[PDB]
Amino acid sequence: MASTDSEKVAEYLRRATLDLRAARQRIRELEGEPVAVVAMACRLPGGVSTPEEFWELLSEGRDAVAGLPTDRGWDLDSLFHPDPTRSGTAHQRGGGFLTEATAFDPAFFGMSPREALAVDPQQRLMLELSWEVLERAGIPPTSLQASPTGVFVGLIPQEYGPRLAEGGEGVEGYLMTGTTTSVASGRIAYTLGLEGPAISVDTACSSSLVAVHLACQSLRRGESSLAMAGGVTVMPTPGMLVDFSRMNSLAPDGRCKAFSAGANGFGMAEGAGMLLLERLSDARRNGHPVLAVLRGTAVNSDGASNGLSAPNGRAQVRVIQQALAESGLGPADIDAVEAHGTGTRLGDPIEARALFEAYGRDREQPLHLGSVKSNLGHTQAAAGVAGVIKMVLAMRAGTLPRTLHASERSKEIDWSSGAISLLDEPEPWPAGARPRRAGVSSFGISGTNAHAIIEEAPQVVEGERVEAGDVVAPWVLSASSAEGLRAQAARLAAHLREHPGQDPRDIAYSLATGRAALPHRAAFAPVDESAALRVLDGLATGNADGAAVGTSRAQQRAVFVFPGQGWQWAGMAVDLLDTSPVFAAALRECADALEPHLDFEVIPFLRAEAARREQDAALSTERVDVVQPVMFAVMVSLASMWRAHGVEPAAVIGHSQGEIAAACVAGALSLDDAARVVALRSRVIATMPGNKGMASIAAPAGEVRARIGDRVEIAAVNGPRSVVVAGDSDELDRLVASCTTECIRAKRLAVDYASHSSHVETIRDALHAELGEDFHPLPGFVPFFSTVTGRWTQPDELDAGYWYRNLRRTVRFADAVRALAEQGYRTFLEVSAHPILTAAIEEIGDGSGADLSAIHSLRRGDGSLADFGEALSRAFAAGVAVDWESVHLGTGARRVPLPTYPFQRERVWLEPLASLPAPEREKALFELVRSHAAAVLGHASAERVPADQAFAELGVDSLSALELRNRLGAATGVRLPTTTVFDHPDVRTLAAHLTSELG
Amino acid sequence: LAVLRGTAVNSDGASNGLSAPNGRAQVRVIQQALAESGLGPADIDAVE
Amino acid sequence: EVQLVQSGGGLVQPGRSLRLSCTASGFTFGDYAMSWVRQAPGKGLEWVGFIRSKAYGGTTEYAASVKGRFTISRDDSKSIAYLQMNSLKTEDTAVYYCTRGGTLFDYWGQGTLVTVSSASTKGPSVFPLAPSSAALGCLVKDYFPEPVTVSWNSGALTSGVHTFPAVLQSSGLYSLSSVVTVPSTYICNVNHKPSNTKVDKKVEP
Amino acid sequence: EVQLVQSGGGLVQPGRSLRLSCTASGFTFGDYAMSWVRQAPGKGLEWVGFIRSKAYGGTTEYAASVKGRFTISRDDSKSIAYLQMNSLKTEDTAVYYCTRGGTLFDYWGQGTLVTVSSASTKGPSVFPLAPSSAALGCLVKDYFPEPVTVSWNSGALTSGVHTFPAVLQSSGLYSLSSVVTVPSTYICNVNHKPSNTKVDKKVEP
Amino acid sequence: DVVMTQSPLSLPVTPGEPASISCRSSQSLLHSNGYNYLDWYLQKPGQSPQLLIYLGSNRASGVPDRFSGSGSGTDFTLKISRVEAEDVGVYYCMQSLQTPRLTFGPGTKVDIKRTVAAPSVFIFPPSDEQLKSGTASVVCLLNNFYPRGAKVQWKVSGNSQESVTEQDSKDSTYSLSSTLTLSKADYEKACEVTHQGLSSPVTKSF
Ligand SMILES: *P(=O)(O)OCC(C)(C)[C@H](O)C(=O)NCCC(=O)NCCS
Repeated sequence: MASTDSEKVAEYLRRATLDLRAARQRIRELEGEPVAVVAMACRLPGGVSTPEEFWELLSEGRDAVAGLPTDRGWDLDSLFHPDPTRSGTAHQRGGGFLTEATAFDPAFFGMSPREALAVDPQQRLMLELSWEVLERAGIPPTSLQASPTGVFVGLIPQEYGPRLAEGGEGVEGYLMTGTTTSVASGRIAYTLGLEGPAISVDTACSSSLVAVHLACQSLRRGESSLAMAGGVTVMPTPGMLVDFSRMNSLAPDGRCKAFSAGANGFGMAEGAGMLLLERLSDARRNGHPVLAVLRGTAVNSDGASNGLSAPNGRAQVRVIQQALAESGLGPADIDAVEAHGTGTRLGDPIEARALFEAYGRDREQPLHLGSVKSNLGHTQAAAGVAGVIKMVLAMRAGTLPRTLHASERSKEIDWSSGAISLLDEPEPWPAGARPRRAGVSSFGISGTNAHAIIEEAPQVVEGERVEAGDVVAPWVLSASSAEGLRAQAARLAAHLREHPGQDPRDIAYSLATGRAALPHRAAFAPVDESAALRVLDGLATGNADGAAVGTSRAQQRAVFVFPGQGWQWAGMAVDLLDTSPVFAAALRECADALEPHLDFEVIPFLRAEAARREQDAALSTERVDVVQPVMFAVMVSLASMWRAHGVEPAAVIGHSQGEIAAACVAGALSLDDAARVVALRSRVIATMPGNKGMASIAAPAGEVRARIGDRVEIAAVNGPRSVVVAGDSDELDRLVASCTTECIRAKRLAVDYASHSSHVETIRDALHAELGEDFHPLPGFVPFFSTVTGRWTQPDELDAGYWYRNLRRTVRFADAVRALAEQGYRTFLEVSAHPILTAAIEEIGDGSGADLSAIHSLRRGDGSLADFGEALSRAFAAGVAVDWESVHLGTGARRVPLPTYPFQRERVWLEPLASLPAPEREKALFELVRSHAAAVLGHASAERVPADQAFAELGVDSLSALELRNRLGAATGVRLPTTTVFDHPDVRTLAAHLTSELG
Repeated sequence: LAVLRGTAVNSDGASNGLSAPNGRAQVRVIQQALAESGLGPADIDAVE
Repeated sequence: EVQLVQSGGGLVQPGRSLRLSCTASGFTFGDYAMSWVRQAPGKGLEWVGFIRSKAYGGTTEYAASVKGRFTISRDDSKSIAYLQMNSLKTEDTAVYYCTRGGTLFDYWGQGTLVTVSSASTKGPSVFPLAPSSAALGCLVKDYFPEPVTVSWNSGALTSGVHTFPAVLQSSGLYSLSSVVTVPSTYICNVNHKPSNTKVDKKVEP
Repeated sequence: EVQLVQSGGGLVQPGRSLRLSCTASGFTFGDYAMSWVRQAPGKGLEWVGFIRSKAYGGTTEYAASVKGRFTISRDDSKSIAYLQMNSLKTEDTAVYYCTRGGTLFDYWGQGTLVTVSSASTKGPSVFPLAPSSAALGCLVKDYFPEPVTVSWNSGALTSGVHTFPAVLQSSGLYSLSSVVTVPSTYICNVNHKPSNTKVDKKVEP
Repeated sequence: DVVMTQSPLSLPVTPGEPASISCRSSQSLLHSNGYNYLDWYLQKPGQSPQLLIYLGSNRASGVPDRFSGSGSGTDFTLKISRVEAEDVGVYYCMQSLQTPRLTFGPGTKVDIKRTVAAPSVFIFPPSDEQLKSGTASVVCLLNNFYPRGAKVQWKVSGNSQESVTEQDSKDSTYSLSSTLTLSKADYEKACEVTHQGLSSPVTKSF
């Protein structure tokens, strides 16, 4: 039996123990789960616009207090009067103020220029910080759609434009949507599609830190897997400079003399900070970069203090101690407190006593006391987060910063203990045995005192491997404007010329996985850091040298077209096989599928030249029975590579023998099945090697339809000026002889068989005999457009009869791709060794609908991995949504800090009928609709508003949409439907519909 | 007087306008508050 | 985390030997007592055997039916548990489960489908099911082993399509009959994987 | 919550009988094994005995020295545990702890101070401690039992005042010396509670 | 002897409902320890089983709170406070008093509950192309019926083989195949059910 009462109750014990070991790590991850700070964003006083720019303002001791802003239209004259009690005057003669908060990029988001004018400068600087903190983390900001991601923004209600009661001249419906902190967290979750809790925090000088507390909580509860915490205090008005002066609290110099005897007020500054918070387990499991770790944050109130504004000591001690208790740490653990340091000779005394009580009472080493407001100024709701960026930069650089204007230690504070040393000099603060911890404090004017604990990120990042690879991963970048496209290559060139030695695959991985796909794409496959910074120096000016550039809005899914004959060179795929493992494996698989039916192994054939066969008295790839299997093999291998690099087909087009590849890659037939088909076919297609042959020519279809005769009739329609005719030697030579003198050239391809005619049925006996019923038709994986019927048909229609029928009637390749554009798909990849008929589909798109994008894999005499990298580059630049977690699935690539989006900022500040003549009418209504659009869009420059951009990405929300439809219902005098903005998403579509509604 | 068994807060996400409501983001706020209180859709008699 | 990854599937005839290997990852292997449990087709669990923990003697205890033949062994150094199946009779055609406890079967691993049949590998003999006057169906019977997939209208019809589970005859073959219920002509294809035999049939009453 | 409330203090002379009652509240009394653990003055714990759980068999086991005389009993219906202290000795002059497990003493209850002495109840004989030339102190010795409180300056001086713990002489009395350390006259009062004998003394060298 | 246990083999559950599955044991599973020695297990449809509850009442780690266990020494009860698709399958009642463990018992067959369905009885005579190889199988389809408590009789039985099927999502019903494999001569000589959807036996022949 079971060894009574010794192998069960000991077996039940290990589970009442291990479940307990699992039900306690749940409490410890529900309450003391150390959350990581994934990325940093900051727009701080001075020139600070990025977290790395804040360090050389903080490490070399630069004060950001310069002067009051002049961009904002401030009075600046009634702000200063000798009488200190005059209503309307401010006491501080400066302060650290943002020089870029006045400007914004409206067209970047789904925001109208008028709406962005109505947007609070806080809410317009917060969206950019959100985009930066997402692009800094290697997380595509457009990849977080309908995902749990909380937004926690600390804010200060600030007066902006005219009274809501008085409305405005253009800002009538959007003025609330700016001057409400409500949408100051919802707008960010709306533009980025974040689904997690969009919460705005308002506790004044502690808001952001209080905010991060909430975000921390939302991580330690699991409500949101990710959070974007922080706070902003951007001042569009001098109002509280006038009002803080009435209580006599502003420093006349505007400088936060934290813990100094020369302090004469708490100063003021405007700024903004944002933290990307994720729990450590999720941060490391997902691979998100962990800068530092918020371990424990506490939020408390001052209680019944000496007024609402005066701080409280016991409450501050209580919140600082509660942060340590909730973080599981003690006073000694914190190596460098960075407390509020308001700047006044009243708040600093009280708060230093609280620091000495919570920390200095039991200290082993002198606590390094600092204050970010000394370098920046009191940023209010941006204070509490700004100190967090300080410390995180301190631990990512291993140095404790200075506290400016702190040489004269305050005489009202007892520093005789020595447990607190004010950071007046840069103290080396290196990584060691002790986990490097510290603590940020923020005590708001509302009385809410809050404290967060920041530990250094556990140094487990070390251990990465090193290697080298021949894969030239594309350096892909994208922006919302052409100028931004030229600015995202200049800033990247600046970063790779000022931060040299960063390995190219790391840069490609960070640019590819970490940057959103925006509708102006530049992509190039670099070979060196000198051939890349040269392309980045030509892309900054607009010259497309060694790169691919494309505007590809509303384009996400690609079509795989399969050309037939045309690359008689066939000296390409040797390099691809020799350099690409996938082409060295898929080719082997399809060859070993071809070998049981056609003994020719494509491997000896591969390693050779284009003139190899010519030396053995044989034309370049002319033997049908030997050639058709090799195009099929190279073709299916190229398609397998394209699907292995993340590009999956949407539709499939097979010109002549691309139907076999449609069978194979789309899942309709297996590798063996489709190989068997082309093998058995090649032998019953090489049985007609007499006078037969085709002659591709740009001769017009409506005239060759009269030229049909002498056995030479159309076999394929590859475009408007592209016709493949097939016949015997009756009209063969005379076609060239009688056409070449009239600027029309007959491209007589070196072929010996005719297809898509009445001659294939001469082998109908053998074609139905030497094909067999074994490649049973199966519903595959990709939709396919038949080139025998010219229609989108089932994936299960595919037998020997289908192969006969395809080689029987006209291909109608032009019709197939016209229906392609019609079904919603706009991009096609010419998988082949050389892209014959590349301009044919550009001709198709030129004379019908919109222009199509001709992506090709490789060219004639171009088969190295550099050319395939250029293929991926031109695919991305032309709108193809490449998967960059597959190109960089493994190459020894790691995330690297890169410059964020270059927001093309423009100053947006709010201060307190045609009788059917011709298609000239089409373009006249077009211009009319555009002008009424860029007058309800607040585009003061009516000049242009992108034609390919939707009515939901130019900020055409209700107000804009409704007034637009009313303007059109008056100018054109029509009855546009109520949901017209949804019926016609584009100004192109709207104009076409309106000019089509003439009767 | 009454017990608040569970609550949920959930952004509308990328809606069709800032003030426009989301039809599939409300379903996740009323189910997150339904999976956080440990109750089911049939237990709530009335909805304010 | 913890995993009990399994291996040891294949083909055996009545009177042969087989090996079932269980690799435990996540905890210390020596103090848990390994057990093997079996899943007879059509019903739940039946326990095959259990070996004591290494420090608890490491003695074994199987069921009277599989006493001796089904040897249970283990090892910490390479952290592996062996079920050596000996003379698998045709009643050993079952899904075996590596359990993480003599009396407390915790993880259950994944489950290895061990087959013990005397039949061979040939394609199906598709016979139609003519409607009485209704539903339209077709048989699959006379096939072995069990990879199988039968759709109607060749993957075009999915509502009302319902393929029956395998049925084992006393002669060691497998039985399926796929039928759709919709008024009307319908086509059914069966793909036999191991021998790659696809048979297609159209049905009228 | 759980409590192990105790009772059974009093006065006993060498060779008498006493009862220690432990009432458990919070969980089922029958499946825990009661134990009695005793803290000799000046040191930690010493286990006296334990009875097995009712369903285990209620098998009592004491220490070899206290085996037989002491009787451990229990009961679920009124949920009470008895420690029959028969023939008490000088080793029983100790604190006693009701522990909630034979081999897992969980709650420990509160602790009953059982005294076994042959002395009587009289007030202290306060003798001064004249400084050598410094600290000023006075004795408390010749008192019993142990309620005690000695302050200096009659509760006016508290810094440097430090009263020593009780010391047990072989004759069964208790010893305290209270001391102050401050340069100089000082007055010390001792209150003996059971007989209410307050003695006051002023000290000079 | 052995503690042989019974359970409600065919207990139905519906979404949004609390369910009460039980087990009854012949002897007392309450050991002298005071702890009940019963285990609750869940087998998912076509997946590995999992340990829901041990020692009568307590969870296993990773098992959702929606299962709770209780009961006395003989009677044991698991309540599912809120049933979902993951709470469907087979529930095993395991005694830990005596281990040899020959079988896991009949097991509680848990299904998503709808109203009583209408059993569709369809007789399919074997095809003439079945009769060339010496075999024959007339098939009695039982379609869209609930619960799976219907036996099929073959008159005018003993050669019937059993095919019970998967219960679905949109319909949550059952299908049944009583396969009557047959031989040459005895074909030249009808199926009906007693399912609770109807009362009178509906008999239709080939
Ligand atoms: P447009 O047709 O989107 O109109 C904008 C308004 C605000 C009119 C929108 O239609 C609307 O009514 N939204 C309803 C507001 C909402 O989602 N919740 C109510 C919060 S007050």
